[PDB]
Amino acid sequence: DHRELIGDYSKAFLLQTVDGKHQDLKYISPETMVALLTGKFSNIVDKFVIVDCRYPYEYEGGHIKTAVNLPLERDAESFLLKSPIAPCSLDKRVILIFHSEFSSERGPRMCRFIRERDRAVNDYPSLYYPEMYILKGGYKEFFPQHPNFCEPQDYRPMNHEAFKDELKTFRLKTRSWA
Ligand SMILES: N#Cc1ccc(O)cc1F
Repeated sequence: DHRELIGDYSKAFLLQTVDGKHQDLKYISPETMVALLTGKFSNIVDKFVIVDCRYPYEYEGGHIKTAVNLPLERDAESFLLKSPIAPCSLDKRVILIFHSEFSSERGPRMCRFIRERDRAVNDYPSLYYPEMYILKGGYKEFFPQHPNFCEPQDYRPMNHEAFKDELKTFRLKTRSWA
């Protein structure tokens, strides 16, 4: 493999990656996301979690099948790290995939946060989630490519004109803002 090792330096990244703006994070294409969902890697990948970092109204308007909605850092931390999601075989992998609407801000932010927390609760260099990816282009790019991998088959942007109140309501539940 022509890249660096995963975060606990145990092995190479399994998935092919594409360029993304956060140069130190690994991005995957919609096609690769589908390869996971269709079990192309089932001999090796025991579990993968799709972490939809968008707000609940966005998720409710259409999300990737099997995805979990964890927009608040405190909830992502509880869900992922209170009782870590472990493979059922020592030989097999657990992978996290983070995304948001464009995977420009919210997805990458959550990915970095989880790494920070994972490091904090382990003896270096061990990690619960050494292998994490960002879905390039987020839900906005995924839905038009693979609508039957989504439910409902629709797309509700964060800035949807009918959801301005819902955006504000959610923001007021966050731990920090500028
Ligand atoms: N932060 C962070 C972080 C998350 C995943 C990764 O592969 C590398 C990183 F620096």
